[PDB]
Amino acid sequence: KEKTFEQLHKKCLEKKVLYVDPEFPPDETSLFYSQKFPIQFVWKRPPEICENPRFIIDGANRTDICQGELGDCWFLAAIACLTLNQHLLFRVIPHDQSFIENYAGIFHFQFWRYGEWVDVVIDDCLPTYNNQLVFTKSNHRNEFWSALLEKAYAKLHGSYEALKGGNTTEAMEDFTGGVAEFFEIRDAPSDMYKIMKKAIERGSLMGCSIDDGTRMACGLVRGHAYSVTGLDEVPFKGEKVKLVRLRNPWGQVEWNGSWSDRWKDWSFVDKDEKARLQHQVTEDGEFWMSYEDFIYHFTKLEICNLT
Ligand SMILES: [Ca+2]
Ligand SMILES: [Ca+2]
Repeated sequence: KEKTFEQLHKKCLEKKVLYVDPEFPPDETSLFYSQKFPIQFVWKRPPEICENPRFIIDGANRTDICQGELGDCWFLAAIACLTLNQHLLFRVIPHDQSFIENYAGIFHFQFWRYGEWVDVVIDDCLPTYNNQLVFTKSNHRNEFWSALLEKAYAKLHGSYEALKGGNTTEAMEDFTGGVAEFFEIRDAPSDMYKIMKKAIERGSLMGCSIDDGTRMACGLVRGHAYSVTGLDEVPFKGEKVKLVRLRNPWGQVEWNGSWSDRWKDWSFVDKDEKARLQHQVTEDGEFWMSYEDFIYHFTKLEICNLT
């Protein structure tokens, strides 16, 4: 108890044993405090789940974040935003971690808490059912960085259940130590597109949501956070059209209106722009929409400005 990551790992390696966390053990206490999850979960380490597990494959990026049967929409919308700033990402995720080298069933991450970087140590046991992850997972079957990161943040809040509610800005600050700002869309001035654009390039993280006071006909989900991942202008039919790119951390459901993946007027654009906008018909959870529709549908915009 109360020992550093550094030592603890070395200890486990020399005793040739896999770490088990005393303070956040693989049982029902770490899962919930009040309400029980109905299906009985099995705890399993990633080597027990698949043949060749890996920490990170071909970069830690936003496609590695897919929500499970947990309602931590806010947290993921922030991790996804964070992968848009790689150098910032490596402060949170120590990069020298592996399943093929010096593996001792122990991993660790860093969060910004009360004005300082703090380290979190965890065992690699993860909740599963039918030998597959129940909570956040990567879209690549062998990636476990995101599943582990979630677990660490769950420990920080005492349980997985404790994540069920929250605001994205809380996670953004926990990853950056920056200062959060909110805009209510109507009270946002006319130059908001420009404000968003300045924020993105500065490397600041941006989330948004549609107030709760597919889910909607139009492909959007209410009271569920989205990551803002791009802003651009395209010349279309002789006029320049302002666009906004968003990502649903569900990675499964997107906007079906104008500028969506399967929109037919994509035909009136040149390869360059399309290539530049990385346009792809992929049910990845990411999509473009017009600035006008964005402002029309969304009600809250949050920015965490870097410190
Ligand atoms: Ca990846
Ligand atoms: Ca897509």
